Amino acid sequence: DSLSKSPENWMSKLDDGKHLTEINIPGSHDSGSFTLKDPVKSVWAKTQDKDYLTQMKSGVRFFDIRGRASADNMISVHHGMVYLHHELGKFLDDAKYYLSAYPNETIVMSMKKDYDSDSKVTKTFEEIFREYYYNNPQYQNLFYTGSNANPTLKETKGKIVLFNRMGGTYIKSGYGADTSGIQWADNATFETKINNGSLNLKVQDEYKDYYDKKVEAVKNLLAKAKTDSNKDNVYVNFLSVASGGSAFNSTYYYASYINPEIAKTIKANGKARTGWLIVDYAGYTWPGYDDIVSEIIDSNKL
Ligand SMILES: C[N+](C)(C)CCO
Ligand SMILES: C[N+](C)(C)CCO
Ligand SMILES: [Cl-]
Repeated sequence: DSLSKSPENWMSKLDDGKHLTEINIPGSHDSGSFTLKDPVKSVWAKTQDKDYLTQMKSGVRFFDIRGRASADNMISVHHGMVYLHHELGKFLDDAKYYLSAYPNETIVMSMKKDYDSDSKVTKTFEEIFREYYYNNPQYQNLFYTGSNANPTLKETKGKIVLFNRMGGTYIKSGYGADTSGIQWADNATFETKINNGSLNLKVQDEYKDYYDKKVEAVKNLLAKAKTDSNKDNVYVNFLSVASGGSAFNSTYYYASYINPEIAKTIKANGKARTGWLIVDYAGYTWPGYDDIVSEIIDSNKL
C-alpha cells in the first residue's frame, strides 16, 4: 500500500534520519478556521472545514497558526481581524493528544501575529507566546527544544517544532528561532537565510494572486524543489489564495481548482522532492480529481 492509504501515521514509515526539510509535508493554511459558520464572512475568512485532530488524521503535519494576544497570558487564533473561536491551548492540546497516539510523527507549527493586541495587553505577542506557551510547564516535553538548526525526524518525532513568524525571538529552538527571526516578503516569492545562515528558506506566498498567476507561482517553486537535493534548503509553497471579498470567488472556489491541478502535477512527477506545500481545505476531496494532501504524502521516497 502507498503511504497516503495510512495518513494517520505516514511519517512513521519514513527513514527518521531524514532532515525535516527533506520530507514533503502537507500543511494547512490558517488551520484553525474550521470553526467559522457565517456564510458571508466564510467566503474570505474561512480556509478549512476539518478540525485539528481530523486534519492530523488526514496527514497534515504543518499547521499555520496566526493569532492575536487577547490577554497577557492568552493568544487567540485569528484570520486577521476575524476571531476563530479558540485560543492557542486548544491547538496545543489536540497536537499533544495526537502525537501521544502517533508518536513517530512530528508537527511543524508556524506562529504569526495576525492582528493588534487587545487594549489591556502589556506584553509583546512574542513574550506571551514564549512565557505562557513555549515555557509553560503544562507543555513540558511538547516542543522541540534541541539545538540543531536543521533537525531530523528522529529528534523531532513526538514533538512540535516551532516555525517562527513572530519576528525576533529569545526562543532558541526551531526554524527562525533567533533574534532576527524570518524576513518575510509580502505577497511574493522570495528567498532568505534563517537560523544564523544555517538554512536557505525559499517561499512562495503570493496570497493575492489571481488563479493563473497563482498556479504559475506554485509550479515554479515546485519545479525548483524537484531538482534540489540540498538538505539545507527549505521550501514553503502556499497553494492558498485570498478571496477578493464576499461578492468575489471564495477561498474554497480557488482551492477547488488549485488543489487538484497541483495534485495532478505532483503525481505526474512521481517520487520527486516537493518541499512543504500549504493548502486550503486540506482533506477536501472531489470525485475524479487527485487529492493534494495524498499526493504530497506519496511523493516521499521510501
Ligand atoms: C477557475 N478557472 C480555472 C475556471 C478559471 C480561473 O479563474
Ligand atoms: C470541478 N472541481 C472544481 C472540483 C475541480 C476543478 O478542477
Ligand atoms: Cl507585539
